[PDB]
Amino acid sequence: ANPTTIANEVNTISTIGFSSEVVRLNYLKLQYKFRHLKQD
Amino acid sequence: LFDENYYAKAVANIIGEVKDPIMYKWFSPDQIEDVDLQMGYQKTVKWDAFLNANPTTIANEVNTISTIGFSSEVVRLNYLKLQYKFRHLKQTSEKFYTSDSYIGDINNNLLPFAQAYKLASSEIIKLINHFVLTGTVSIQKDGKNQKRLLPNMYGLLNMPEQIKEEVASGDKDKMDKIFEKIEAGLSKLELGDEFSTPMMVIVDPATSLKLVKPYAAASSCEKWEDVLIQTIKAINNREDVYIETSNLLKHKILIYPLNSELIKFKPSKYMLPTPNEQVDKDSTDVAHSYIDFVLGGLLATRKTILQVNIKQS
Amino acid sequence: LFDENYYAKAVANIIGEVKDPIMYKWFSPDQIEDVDLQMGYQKTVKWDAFLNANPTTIANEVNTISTIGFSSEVVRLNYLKLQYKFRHLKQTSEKFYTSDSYIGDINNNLLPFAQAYKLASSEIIKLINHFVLTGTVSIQKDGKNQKRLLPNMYGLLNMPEQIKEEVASGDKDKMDKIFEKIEAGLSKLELGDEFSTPMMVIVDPATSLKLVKPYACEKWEDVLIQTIKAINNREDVYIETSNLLKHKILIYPLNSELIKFKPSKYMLPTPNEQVDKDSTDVAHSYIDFVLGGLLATRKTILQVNIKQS
Amino acid sequence: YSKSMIENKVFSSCFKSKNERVDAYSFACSSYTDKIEEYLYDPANSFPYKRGVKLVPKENSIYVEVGADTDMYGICVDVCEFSCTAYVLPITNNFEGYLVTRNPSIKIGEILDINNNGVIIKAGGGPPTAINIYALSDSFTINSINLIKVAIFGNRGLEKT
Amino acid sequence: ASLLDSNFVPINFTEFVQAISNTYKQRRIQFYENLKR
Repeated sequence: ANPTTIANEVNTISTIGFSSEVVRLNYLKLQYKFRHLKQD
Repeated sequence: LFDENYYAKAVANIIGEVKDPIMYKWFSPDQIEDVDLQMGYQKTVKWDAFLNANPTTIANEVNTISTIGFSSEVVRLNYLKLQYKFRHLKQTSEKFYTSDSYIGDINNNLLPFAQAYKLASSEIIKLINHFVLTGTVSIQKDGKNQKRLLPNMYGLLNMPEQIKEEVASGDKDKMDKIFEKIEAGLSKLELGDEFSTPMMVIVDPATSLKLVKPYAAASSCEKWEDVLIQTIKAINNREDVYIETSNLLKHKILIYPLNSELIKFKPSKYMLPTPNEQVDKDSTDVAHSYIDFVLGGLLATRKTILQVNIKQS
Repeated sequence: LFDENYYAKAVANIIGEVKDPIMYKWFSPDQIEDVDLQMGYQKTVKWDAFLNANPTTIANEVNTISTIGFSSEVVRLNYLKLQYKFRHLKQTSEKFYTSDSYIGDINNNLLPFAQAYKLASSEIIKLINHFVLTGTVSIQKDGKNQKRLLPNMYGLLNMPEQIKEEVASGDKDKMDKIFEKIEAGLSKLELGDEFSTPMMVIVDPATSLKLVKPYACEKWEDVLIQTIKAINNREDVYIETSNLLKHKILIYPLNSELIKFKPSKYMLPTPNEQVDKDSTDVAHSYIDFVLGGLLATRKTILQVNIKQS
Repeated sequence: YSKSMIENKVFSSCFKSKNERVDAYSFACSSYTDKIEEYLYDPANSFPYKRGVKLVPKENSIYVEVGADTDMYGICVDVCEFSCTAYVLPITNNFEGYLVTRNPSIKIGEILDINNNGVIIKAGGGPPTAINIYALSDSFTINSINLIKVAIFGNRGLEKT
Repeated sequence: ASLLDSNFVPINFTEFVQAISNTYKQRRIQFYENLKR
């Protein structure tokens, strides 16, 4: 909210909020199969 | 005090990690002078002198001599105090929320007092910079729901009795028309006897991007920025010209001299965020803290600020 | 303590600027004895002795001797605790309100803690003096909206089992009738063997104005003083005027054996340790005081009320 | 008008009946844990000091304007004219103090209602009262403005007549 | 009387606030000293 002007008596004051974000990175495993000649 | 006030100790320890405000780049070092006040008004008196008649030649015996008269003017400035509140974790309760990589309650958005204070101070300094630049206080991108301020509290963009130019909507992309308006405003500028001073121009990112195009058939080895610098040097007695880009501005160009004799900033010594002694406590692990900051204190001579607004609608 | 409690330091520094209560002029130095009690009741036991028969002559051998008996009387006195709250500026904020030759907000009627405490203490002392003189607690000129008080909490004007005289509304301007009622009350007064003692009379401004009128080259005040000297073994007679009284005349001796004030040693205003604080520059403070403790023997106070309607 | 209201040539002349001042402390009996809020008020429409106020959300800020009991948000107990800021005790909190009235002859114990101007009047005017207001003292005139000590405790269940 | 000096020890909250203000002023002065347009 907008700031509170401190004059005379007041106890209801605008607040500052906080938040937390969680960043996740995914790693995936993949495989290929190929044919060849045994040790055309 | 530090043996009894953990919050004060933490504020002293972490105060150095808060970056300096960006408004310091818009003024010369001599232009800023702190004042001792929190809320109220302060008066400044300027004295001037004038000659009443032609000089009197001193020869033989003379009793009547030409005189020099005097005059004064008074300027009143207003300062306002504002406060924010923020919740955080109790000092003795941090160990129960410590983690392997961080400290705090993610699920409930609870932070240590030091980090919460640092973030709140950063936000407050951003707001203070916005207020100093624009003359208004708001938390919305639309610019509405503005907080009502006291009279004699103005910014660089809303200072009365300055030169204002408006580039039409149809000419929003015509750099030639923008420069025509800028030249008209510069001609309308009245610096008096303090013209030999460096000048400062602040532009929006779009205007800054437009200023780097080749000068216009397009011309080589010269840019619109160079043309503007030459135009400003034509009036500032070939003094330095500085150009800045601010994301706070929007389709606005602000030109003003960096001379303390014309424009001065006398902010309160408590303008920057300052913690409050009162801390709310209870039987739980959540505490509350307060931050104070003071706004106001910009003085400028009339007809010394040029504000060019490019219309979109 | 003073290194931590600025409010206590200021109270200690400015406690000497509060004027003494005016109720001290209505009592002798020996009549006042402080007690240690904040709120509650205290029982005072008075012992007396008497002779059972004529004394026995000691001659030759004798074993039967006259005896001296003893008696006791218990009197219960109630003491009440009352509080007031006042707002004041904060110590860390006084520097921003220290103006030229004065401190505080004229517009907001905010004062430094020391001055605020001094003024509040003066007002509370005035209220205590009014309660001591009259026996009632009120803040209105009409004397209404009175705070209900506990039993065994009496002042000089409302003490029971004393001589009460009433002057009729038709005789409100007849000083001869008023003095006749005063003489009747003085005759009904009973001092016993403690008659040789100074006397104190308290009158309203109207009665004071009427007293200086010529007696009907002698004054009504002089005649009253002579009459009181006739009964008090010609001791001192003191006359006082109080604006807290209205058409009332109080006459009583200044002997500690008949009337005694045993006030609490916390009766006068005392600061409270609790101070309300917040994020603003305004703080609240509390002042405590104690009421009650007047004791008088039966039929030793003359109270004359002049009815107006 | 204003609250402070001026240089004097001479000073103005017991402890009783010294509270009859327009700028007196509004709360006859105060209490910590009383909630006080700050709002803006119109500096040219109506002076809200010691009057019942309502919330008017404007296009630039939320203001407080003098209002009736039907749409009352609270009681304005103090004003800072330098910042044109009104301090409001919400109707959810109790109040016992002096408020502005327009009837110079009101007795003690009478039922009262707040009118459209945020002014205490007798509840017999006809509008159905929705708030519990009682006169704790007779109305007194300061020479001219009429004030009265009142106790306000919450809303009334069923509107009276 | 600034928070930069580790030898400085505040006694009360007023001194702490004065130290904060002095630190802010010193930081601004240092920024202007180190600034090169």
